[PDB]
Amino acid sequence: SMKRLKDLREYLAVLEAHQDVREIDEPVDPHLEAGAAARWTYENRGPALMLNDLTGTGRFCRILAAPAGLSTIPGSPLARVALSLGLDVSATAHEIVDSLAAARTREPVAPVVVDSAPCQDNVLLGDDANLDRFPAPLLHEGDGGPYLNTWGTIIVSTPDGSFTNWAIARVMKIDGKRMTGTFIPTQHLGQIRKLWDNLGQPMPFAIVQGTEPGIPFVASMPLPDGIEEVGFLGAYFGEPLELVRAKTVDLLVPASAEIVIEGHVMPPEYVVDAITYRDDPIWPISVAGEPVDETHTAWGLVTAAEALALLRAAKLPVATAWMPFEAAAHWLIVCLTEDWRERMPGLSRDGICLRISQVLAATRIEAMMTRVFVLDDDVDPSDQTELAWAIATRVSPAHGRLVRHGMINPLAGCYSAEERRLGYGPKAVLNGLLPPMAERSRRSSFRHTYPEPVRQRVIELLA
Amino acid sequence: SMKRLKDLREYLAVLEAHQDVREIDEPVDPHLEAGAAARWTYENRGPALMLNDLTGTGRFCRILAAPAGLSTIPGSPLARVALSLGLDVSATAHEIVDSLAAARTREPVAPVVVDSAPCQDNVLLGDDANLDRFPAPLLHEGDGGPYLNTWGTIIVSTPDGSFTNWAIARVMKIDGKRMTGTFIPTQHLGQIRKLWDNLGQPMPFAIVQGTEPGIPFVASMPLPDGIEEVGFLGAYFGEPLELVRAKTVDLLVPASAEIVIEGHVMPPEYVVDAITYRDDPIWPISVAGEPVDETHTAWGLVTAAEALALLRAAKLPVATAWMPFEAAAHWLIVCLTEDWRERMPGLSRDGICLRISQVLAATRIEAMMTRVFVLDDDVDPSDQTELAWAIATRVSPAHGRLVRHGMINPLAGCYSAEERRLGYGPKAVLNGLLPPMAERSRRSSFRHTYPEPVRQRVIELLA
Amino acid sequence: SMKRLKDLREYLAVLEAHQDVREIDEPVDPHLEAGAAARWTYENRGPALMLNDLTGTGRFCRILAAPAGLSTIPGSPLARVALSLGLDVSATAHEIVDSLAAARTREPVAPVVVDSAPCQDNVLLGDDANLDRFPAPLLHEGDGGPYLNTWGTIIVSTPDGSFTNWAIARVMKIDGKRMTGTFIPTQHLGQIRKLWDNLGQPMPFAIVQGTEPGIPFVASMPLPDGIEEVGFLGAYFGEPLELVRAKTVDLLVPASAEIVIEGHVMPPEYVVDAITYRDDPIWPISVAGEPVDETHTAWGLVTAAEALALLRAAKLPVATAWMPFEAAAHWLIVCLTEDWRERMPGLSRDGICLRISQVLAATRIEAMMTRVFVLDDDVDPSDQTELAWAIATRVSPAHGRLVRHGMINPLAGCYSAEERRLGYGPKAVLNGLLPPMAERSRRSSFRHTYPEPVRQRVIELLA
Amino acid sequence: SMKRLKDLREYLAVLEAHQDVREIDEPVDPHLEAGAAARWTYENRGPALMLNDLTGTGRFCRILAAPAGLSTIPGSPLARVALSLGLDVSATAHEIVDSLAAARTREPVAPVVVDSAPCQDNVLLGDDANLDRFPAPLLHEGDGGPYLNTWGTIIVSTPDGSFTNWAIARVMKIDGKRMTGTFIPTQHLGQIRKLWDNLGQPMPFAIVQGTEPGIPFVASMPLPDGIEEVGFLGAYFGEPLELVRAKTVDLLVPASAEIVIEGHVMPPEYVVDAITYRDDPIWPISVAGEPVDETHTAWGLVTAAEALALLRAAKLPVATAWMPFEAAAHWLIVCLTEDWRERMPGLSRDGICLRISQVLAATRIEAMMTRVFVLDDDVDPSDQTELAWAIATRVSPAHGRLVRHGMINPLAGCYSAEERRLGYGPKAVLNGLLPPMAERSRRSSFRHTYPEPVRQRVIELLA
Ligand SMILES: Cc1cc2nc3c(=O)[nH]c(=O)nc-3n(C[C@H](O)[C@H](O)[C@H](O)COP(=O)(O)O)c2cc1C
Ligand SMILES: Cc1cc2nc3c(=O)[nH]c(=O)nc-3n(C[C@H](O)[C@H](O)[C@H](O)COP(=O)(O)O)c2cc1C
Ligand SMILES: Cc1cc2nc3c(=O)[nH]c(=O)nc-3n(C[C@H](O)[C@H](O)[C@H](O)COP(=O)(O)O)c2cc1C
Ligand SMILES: Cc1cc2nc3c(=O)[nH]c(=O)nc-3n(C[C@H](O)[C@H](O)[C@H](O)COP(=O)(O)O)c2cc1C
Ligand SMILES: [Mn+2]
Ligand SMILES: [Mn+2]
Ligand SMILES: [Mn+2]
Ligand SMILES: [Mn+2]
Repeated sequence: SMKRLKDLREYLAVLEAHQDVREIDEPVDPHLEAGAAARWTYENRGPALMLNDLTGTGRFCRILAAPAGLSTIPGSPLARVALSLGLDVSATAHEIVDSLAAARTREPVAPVVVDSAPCQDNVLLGDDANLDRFPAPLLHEGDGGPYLNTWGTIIVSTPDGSFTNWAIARVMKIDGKRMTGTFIPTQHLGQIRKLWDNLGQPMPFAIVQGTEPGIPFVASMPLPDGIEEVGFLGAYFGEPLELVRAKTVDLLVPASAEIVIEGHVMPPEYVVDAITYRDDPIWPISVAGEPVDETHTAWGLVTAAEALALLRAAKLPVATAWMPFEAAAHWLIVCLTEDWRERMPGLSRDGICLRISQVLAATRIEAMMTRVFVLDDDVDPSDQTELAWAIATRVSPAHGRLVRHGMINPLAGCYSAEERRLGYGPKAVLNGLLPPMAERSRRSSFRHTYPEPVRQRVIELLA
Repeated sequence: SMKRLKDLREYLAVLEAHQDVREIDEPVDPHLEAGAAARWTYENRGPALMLNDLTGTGRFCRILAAPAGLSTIPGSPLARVALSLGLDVSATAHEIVDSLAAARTREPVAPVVVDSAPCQDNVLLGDDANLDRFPAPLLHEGDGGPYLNTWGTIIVSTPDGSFTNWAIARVMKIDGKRMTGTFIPTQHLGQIRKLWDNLGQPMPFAIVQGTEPGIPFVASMPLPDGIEEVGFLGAYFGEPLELVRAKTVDLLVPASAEIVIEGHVMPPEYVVDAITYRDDPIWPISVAGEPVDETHTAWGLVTAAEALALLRAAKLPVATAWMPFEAAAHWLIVCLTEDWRERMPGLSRDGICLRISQVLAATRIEAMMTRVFVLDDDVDPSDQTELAWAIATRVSPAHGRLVRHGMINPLAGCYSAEERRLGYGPKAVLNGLLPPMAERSRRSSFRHTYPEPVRQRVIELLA
Repeated sequence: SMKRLKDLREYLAVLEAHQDVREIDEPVDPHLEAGAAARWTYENRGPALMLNDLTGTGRFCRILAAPAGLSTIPGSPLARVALSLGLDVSATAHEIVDSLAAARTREPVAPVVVDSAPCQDNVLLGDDANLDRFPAPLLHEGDGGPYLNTWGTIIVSTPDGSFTNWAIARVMKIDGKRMTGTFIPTQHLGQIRKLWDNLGQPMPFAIVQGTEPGIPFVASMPLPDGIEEVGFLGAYFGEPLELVRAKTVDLLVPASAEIVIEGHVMPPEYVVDAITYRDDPIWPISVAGEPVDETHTAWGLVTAAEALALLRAAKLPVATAWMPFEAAAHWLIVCLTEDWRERMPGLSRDGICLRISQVLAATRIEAMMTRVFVLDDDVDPSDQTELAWAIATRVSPAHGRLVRHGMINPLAGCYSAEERRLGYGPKAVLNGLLPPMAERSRRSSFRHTYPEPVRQRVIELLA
Repeated sequence: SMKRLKDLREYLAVLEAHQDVREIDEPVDPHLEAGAAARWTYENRGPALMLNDLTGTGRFCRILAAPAGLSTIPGSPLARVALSLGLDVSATAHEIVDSLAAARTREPVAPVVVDSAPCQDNVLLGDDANLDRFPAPLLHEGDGGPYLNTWGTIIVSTPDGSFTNWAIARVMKIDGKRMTGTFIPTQHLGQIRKLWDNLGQPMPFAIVQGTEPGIPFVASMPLPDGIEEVGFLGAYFGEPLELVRAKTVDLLVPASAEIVIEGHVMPPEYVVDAITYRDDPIWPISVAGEPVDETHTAWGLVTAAEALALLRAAKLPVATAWMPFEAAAHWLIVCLTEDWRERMPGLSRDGICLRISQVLAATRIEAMMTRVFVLDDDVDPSDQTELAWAIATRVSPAHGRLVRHGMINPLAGCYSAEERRLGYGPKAVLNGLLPPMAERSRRSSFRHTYPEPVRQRVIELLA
């Protein structure tokens, strides 16, 4: 019973119905103002913004800010994430990660190729395919230049055409025909590029902006080597994604795109050969920084869903997994089922944390996990207060800590300059599991400490 | 320029003007319902409750629930704390702890004795002084009996009459004439009681309920041995507190009280000799449990103010100190001034954390501090999200941790059964200080990453 | 200027000249007595033993116990190791590991094939090739059966015949024609065996006993994948090793052997097809246990030499490396040169320990290192007392510890049952490096604290 | 059945009978040579030295070097300690500490005052009482001046004359009439001196050299406040010590002394008022530095005996305690009895280490213990090799460590400059206890792994 939104226009019409998108008709400068407007929106939990008029390009190309920021919908802060993933506006943190992890146990669904798509209604080729026709937002004061890709998907195939990877990575503008980005060897973009460099040939690419809202979530997901994002998207929604042939390169791109940038990566510079776009195009942006933005609501969230799927595939009794937004995607919380001891009869609390550390260490997400807290499932790790309370009251100030040293996230802040320079530092697994305890010995709150007739009577007097 | 509220009636009239107190006219049972109503209020950030009609005693004695819970006043969650301490309704976490710590550098102000007070308008003596005339609330399902004192102040003097201690401690009802409580040797009540036991004489006492709202905050404050709470209250408000002579014991009690219970502690049982009360008495309660209640807003908060004063008296450059409510008064956050290196030229980051640990370890609050995080003052430790972000991004997963073993808080949850039974366990000091860094290299947010004209322009478009 | 001993007879004639081998003419039972005689010898630093008469087989096959135990030679406890490696009887711990590590920088020297060898003077084929003709020592009370290989070398080749591995592993007797051993996947024997199992063919093998004394040291050495022990032995001694063709299998074996057991490993059982031996054969044994035996003098020592070579190949300024015998080959000591800061200008003490941990973690010896201590080279890590003094006085009781979790040595004792069962546990790197300090501020001894004329004068009065 | 040696002449006659003292008749310079001769002796395990002829004072006053260094007596390295404490020349480490700890459970024995003593055969008063008559040894190149007291005992009484403390502390010569030393407030000399400073009066003192050999051991012992060393010595030997009245001060001094220096400590300088000595006086020295000297054989050893007595007084099942000489008196080893679980039924291994840490932390020796290792009593902590093997194989590389921060030993080397400057740093308790295990699963050696008839048979063949 999924409610898949098929393009960005549908996504925006749903947000508009819930009063969660605002149109700005006054001119906004892509030089710092658009980025500042996005930050204000994330930090104040404002509606997503449609910037209808940008200095330099006017009303030609709109900008969507905070596409998956925290929502204004009352009682539903995850509504943009939930709607993007075809779920109810009020889907909980656990329902979201559980729906993604459930799709990892399903067979991939091959996409379908359509003859035409709105993303090719306007086609710019040759000298007309120039990025100077579109906004070039300078998102933060100290950036090296305009970041053209922050929320769009980069599409590349291996030379044999047997495998296609979709990924979100930052791409900076050099000039009207050229862009650049960093190609990390631990990422699938970098791995695929090394195959094109070995054959001494430019790698064809496509960057798509403003696709259906579910695509950037799966493009940020650290799926295993050899699992295509498009097949996973298909298994997740229970139907094939519709793709259209790119105009100047042998690649298939989402037919739901607002804009398609096509070209080749030279031996690392992206060279633009064609730009295609649908009428009145919308270019979404994501302005990374402190909590809470799409680094947290999309990347950290889909990473938690992948961790949940990997831990369950190792037969661990994991109720849920979550990357708390307030910890800026530095932490993973792993919650065990109440009956984990019945399910894993041979391990102590320390033993199951050792096992979790061993399983996570064998995966491609292990370097991101600066800290993993292992807790009981009477804690909602998406509830900031309950999570902080559980860590303070259940994790020993000294013991129950398992430290591993190895590869680290170079963007994580909790490392010394020497650890960053070596790319070698500590990652911890912290044990916050309790011994077997009665509910009333580990809780003291309205829901957990009073009989149902007493709570009912209080609710009738006060609610 | 203090705005001291002189009794509970004034406090309640101020909360009523800000729509932060609600009257419940339907009957409420002191058997679990009153406690459940208090928990619902804390956990939902509801108005303080005036329970006007209690099963068993009717409308005789009202109950005030959540006297200093988080406020409903828009943008002012600490308003009940701020008003209780004579400050503006919108006083910040830092203004509150700074006002308390500033009073620790001032000379005590002796109280004044008045001939009469509303708290003695009604006097019950002999067989009439029976607690069965007042509500006996069973605050939580598993409690040993009714907790008569949770927010009132216990008053005792040393045998020589040279020193008087005011403290909040829990007192349980045994029957109509007798109550009990635990007398901890590390607390001033217990220390004073041991002096009365050495002379083989019953210790006279008084318990006051519903005094002016500033008294329970100073009665929860862990002031040094030999500093009277009444003298500190006087220095804090800049004027003498008015006291009245108790009717059957040689003690002075706050003239602002709603109820006064007088008696002697026998060799530990409290025996009631007299009960005095003002017309239409109000008996406030505090229902301890998970965050956020007065364990956090009063006890942890005044403990943070005492830590701030002790650290500043040791000439440490401490900007602020705070006990985060979400960590259930298990954690202390110490924020250093931006120029701490200029103020302490001979210490590294590790060195200043060593010094903080050494100073705190010599004080009477050291056993409460399961964790102390040392951070820079660009972090507001009362902001849940910014605090969690600073810890995740600035505290190493492995290093910068100073562990001390010793006396522990027996109520803290993060200890093993063996550590609790021995009263011996770990307490940590964690270093989250940064090396010297430019604002734009340690922050990425609206306020810190954009020029003032860009922010102004965004505020005019969106706010 | 090597002094290579070409067979076991030469090795024994050299030990006899230094009164470091004793002949036992009384009968000794291979059932526990031979093993007990070996343990007494290791633990009392006795001469190596030649057991001339064994219960069951008489004077047919002699047994050599403690072949490389600590020596009785005055002032030369490492003499058996030094002589085995072609060095002077008085070669120091550092000269030994440095000579082995220097050979890792040299090109391999291919062996030479000889037409005949003393190891084939007697040939047993078919039903005559029966292990019941030779001693079957039960080395420890609780062993599963007789350990036939403890100091001999197992020789196997890959199916293509392109690579030959020589290794010491324990082999237990089942009966007269069959033996067994554990084939670990991290070891080259196990890796080569998996290639024979994939082709569905029995793996040919040879076990050689009593070769020239340098071979078991290189057969215990954890050389990288693809480096043949025979080529390394050749580079080490500066000349080709002489090999002879095995009688029933297509393998080349050391011509210096006392006994050659040939056969095939079935899908894990070793099946004996031929036994060849020189007149009056000697079967050496190694009886593993507490310090000090060949587990320590050979395996831990050659592992320290390989660590020294790997650290120097990563351009680290390592003066020496050593596995202290008293720590039962659980610890590695890494000593940095006095001018390491001049050689590595960009790292602090913590930084260089991080780098050492990172380099060691990428090697095949990392799981053996339960602890690595990083020290200055004013400490001789082969001097028990000076080493214990340096650790106690230079390693912080709390900080300077880098913990990594991963694969562990299943035979190491410092792990819990859960860590052993998972094969996952902690390994530490401890920083004992000093800040820049004058000799007289870090030492207080005869050699370091008195002027040369004062020491000379004292030596003339006392020595 | 004690064999108490009543003076230094008897001690030296016993060492001479065991060929453990050597006379040097050639002249030796007290400027560095005597100290260098002492260091050579400790480090080479040489006989104690009698320096019969010193440059500057000739044959007047002899010097005894290495009075309690490791002995040359075959198989009896602790013989100087054992003889000093009235025990058999072959008394083990455990017999020594057990004999000292047993005396802590006995009532003190008051001394007896004798009318005359050999230490007053020669009396120097007034201007004749000049230290320039005796050697002034410069013990190490960088010392501030000559150390006149290194092995003698400082005697002081409280102003009321109710308590007398005997202690070894270093005393440096200023000139012929004046000396100086540091008066630490945690030591009994410093505490007693503060009482004399409060009354504004010079503290009378006496320094005795060359007393009976048991006195410097008890003078180095950190006995509790209010326990006199003389009473303990009396309880230890089972008889009263004989004291003689000092000539110019109201103090009692050992009648067995070689030299007595009397005077007053001025407001810290020692001023000499009288020197008394027996014919042909001997002035013993102790030259502190690296292991092994009297810092280790006396101070660390008697500290281990006091720890054993304190742990047993807290009803802990401690088999033995020892301060390993190789760890330079930085470490304490605590060995529990094999049946400790039967004796302490309610604690886990971690629990008993917590308890040991808690008990030790309440004592006056806690700051000296940089590390405490808790082990089973199948380990002899005085056996260097077995101790290193037990720590390497039984202490986890990561867990089982209890860190406490507090007062530290300013002379300990394992602290940073900031920890030393603050006098605040880490002290650890490490858990090396095993779970219940069969002897053959935790040992592998001659004594533990072979049946008694097999060992007997091997001993008859080899010993
Ligand atoms: C807003 C946003 C921006 C991102 N930017 C980057 C980036 O510049 N580089 C990068 O390596 N990963 C970035 N990621 C994370 C990757 O998309 C993620 O690691 C993904 O799994 C990569 O695809 P792959 O698993 O096929 O290699 C970003 C994610 C989000 C949501
Ligand atoms: C709601 C509330 C209840 C409290 N209950 C107790 C209690 O039962 N026992 C206790 O020792 N401290 C309790 N405290 C903390 C003490 O009031 C606090 O330690 C105070 O400083 C004690 O007074 P003293 O410093 O004069 O010893 C409570 C505090 C609050 C705010
Ligand atoms: C006395 C002795 C016995 C040994 N027994 C074993 C054994 O049974 N199994 C094992 O894996 N390694 C054992 N080793 C260690 C291996 O020989 C060593 O890991 C060697 O490097 C293996 O050869 P490879 O590096 O070619 O895999 C022993 C070493 C010595 C000196
Ligand atoms: C060779 C030697 C020299 C010593 N020198 C000193 C010293 O200079 N200062 C000191 O405080 N303790 C020194 N000690 C240790 C003290 O004697 C020891 O702490 C003793 O218990 C002090 O006496 P008290 O317990 O009565 O205070 C020395 C011990 C020995 C054996
Ligand atoms: Mn991918
Ligand atoms: Mn008080
Ligand atoms: Mn090999
Ligand atoms: Mn004393």
